[PDB]
Amino acid sequence: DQPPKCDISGKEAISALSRAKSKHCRQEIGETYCRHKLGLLMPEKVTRFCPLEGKANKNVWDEDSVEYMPANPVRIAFVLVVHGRASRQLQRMFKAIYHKDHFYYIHVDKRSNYLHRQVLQVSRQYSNVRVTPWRMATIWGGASLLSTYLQSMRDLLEMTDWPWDFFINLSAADYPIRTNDQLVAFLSRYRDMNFLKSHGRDNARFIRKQGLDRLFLECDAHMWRLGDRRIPEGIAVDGGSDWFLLNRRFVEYVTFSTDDLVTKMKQFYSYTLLPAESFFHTVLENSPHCDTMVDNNLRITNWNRKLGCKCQYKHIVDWCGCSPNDFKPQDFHRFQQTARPTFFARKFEAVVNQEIIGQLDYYLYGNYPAGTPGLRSYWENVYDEPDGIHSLSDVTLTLYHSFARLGLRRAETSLHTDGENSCRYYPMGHPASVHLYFLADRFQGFLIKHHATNLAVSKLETLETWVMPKKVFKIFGRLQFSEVGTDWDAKERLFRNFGGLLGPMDEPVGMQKWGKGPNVTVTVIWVDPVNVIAATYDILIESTAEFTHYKPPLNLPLRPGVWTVKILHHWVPVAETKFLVAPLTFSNRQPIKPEEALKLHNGPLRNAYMEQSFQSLNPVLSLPINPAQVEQARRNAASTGTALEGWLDSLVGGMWTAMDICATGPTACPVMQTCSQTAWSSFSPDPKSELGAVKPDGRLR
Amino acid sequence: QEPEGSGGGQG
Ligand code: NA
Repeated sequence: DQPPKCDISGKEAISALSRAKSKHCRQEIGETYCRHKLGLLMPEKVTRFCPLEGKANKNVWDEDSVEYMPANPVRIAFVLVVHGRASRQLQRMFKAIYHKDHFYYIHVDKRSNYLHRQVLQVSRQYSNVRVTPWRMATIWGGASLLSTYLQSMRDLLEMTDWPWDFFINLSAADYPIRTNDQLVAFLSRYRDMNFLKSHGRDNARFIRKQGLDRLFLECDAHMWRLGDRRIPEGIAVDGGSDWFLLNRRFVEYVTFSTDDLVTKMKQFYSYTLLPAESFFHTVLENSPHCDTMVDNNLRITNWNRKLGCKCQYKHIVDWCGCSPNDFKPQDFHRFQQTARPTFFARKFEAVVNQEIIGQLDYYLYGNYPAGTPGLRSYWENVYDEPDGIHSLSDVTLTLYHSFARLGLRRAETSLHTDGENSCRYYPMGHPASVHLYFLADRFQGFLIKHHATNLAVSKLETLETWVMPKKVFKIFGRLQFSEVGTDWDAKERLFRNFGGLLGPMDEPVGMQKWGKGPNVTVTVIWVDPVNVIAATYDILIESTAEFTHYKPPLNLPLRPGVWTVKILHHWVPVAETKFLVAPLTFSNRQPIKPEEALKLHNGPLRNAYMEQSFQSLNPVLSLPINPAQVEQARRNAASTGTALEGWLDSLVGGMWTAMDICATGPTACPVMQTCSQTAWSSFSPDPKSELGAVKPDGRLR
Repeated sequence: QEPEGSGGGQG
């Protein structure tokens, strides 16, 4: 731990050094700060090459302009920067934008290995699709996103066999809102233009809100704020959206120019938050190409800052940021506007709302044939064996194992015979994959693929089980719904832990959904599995409130079992819901040992969930504490192995239902259907996301 | 319709 090369006195740098984890990161923080301290890191003045007195703002509107047929159509290089699990939606969007004359270059976040493997299958099928061999961890707001674009531009310019004319960036949450023919016709008419959208406000305020006057450093997948810095003199600084369309001539300039402007701006934006929202605007407006700028990025972005500005990236960057919302069906009319030209839109998420995606795709390229299956369903992989059980948690590993056993028990009881039961199985190994299953924008549960020995013939078989959670919400007031979960998304107003999977060390959150009406106050009560009252509080429901949520401070660990949450109005019952805190069978992915199970499953470290007690409420609410059940709960806390599995599966079976189970290959169970012939399996046909042979018109859709 | 820019200030 060597000291720094200079005295470090800035409050922001000392905070970053105290929070940094790796030695390599603390060292790089120190070097950056000390270089900036001596005035050797950032440029102070920059040459402006644009001959214009200010901005250009070229104009582009008649809807009939897009109907002509060009003799020399542009060929487009699409750069897809993607992450997450939504491979089937990316495949659907890729289908909509594909043409054999364009090119597709796909960067997958280093941390998204499952999605990368799925993208490799696409690049292997088509000669005009390639994947970036390098892969960065493009955190939100990171400096690395500009490095990604710049490197991808250099790569594309050196690909001599790909003669492209325009550069377009897209995420897995974008979708087209006009046909490929209309896009090509428009860009063929304006092929010497560049399309970037500016903020549209006071420029001095834009600089401060973006933190452009602050020095940032990306290290350990975090953006550290290290102090202040001056805006360079002599140039106009601008910015806005980091979704754009740039012609090849300007990309060449950015990549290969060695003039004062491009050199110093690449250094400046190496230490900048949200760099792609400002670097390309600032270079273009001050370069010799300034007179090619159109103040329109041809996108509709669904900004709703009342919901999207919650400083939800504070754990990733030393700043507050905002994000666009997902479109919903009521927004479809916004795609048909003709005020200005627009060809893409964001954001779309199939786990949030797929109906609007369907409306848009059929409006552009027509309905699928009658009888096409899976059009209203959605499947999303959330665990894939190649990534290993250590990428799961002890909670999800424990519960995925229990769901699989629940399916094997369904197989056994579904056969009615008086002889040997050829549907008895013994589980083998760990789950092979897990999918989320949605139907008509309603969550249906989990699909678990797993291996098991058919005991009658003594042969291994591969199966998929569908488990669905039991309904537990039970009601002229305003209350519409109530739910307990974790990872609450304040922008989309939903829990991202879709199944509500919880273990004893989780900190649950209670949510309520309200309809319109006069302001009211209600009482919330949390009850643990042996009727111990853990917390109570009132909350004001204002006449405009739509969602309320709160995370009570409950001492850990939580007693395992079925908890209850009650809502009252001046002692009058209103509604209640239930949730499961499951006991764990794994510890660091290993079978849990007695000493570990007893410390984790016997209730909080202290004898109480909060300092304040509520024992006086058990009689008023008719929640007597049974001495017998308390003793048994302590007995359960000490169990392991077989006894613990029976306790867990008893609890899961009371909150989840095994809806069906299928075999992926040959099977000896006579009542088992083949997965490819079901309507729900991840093996069943899903033509809207399937990619086949190129058609005579050069399309896949 | 709305302005662009994802930065929301220091906090
Ligand atoms: Na390829």
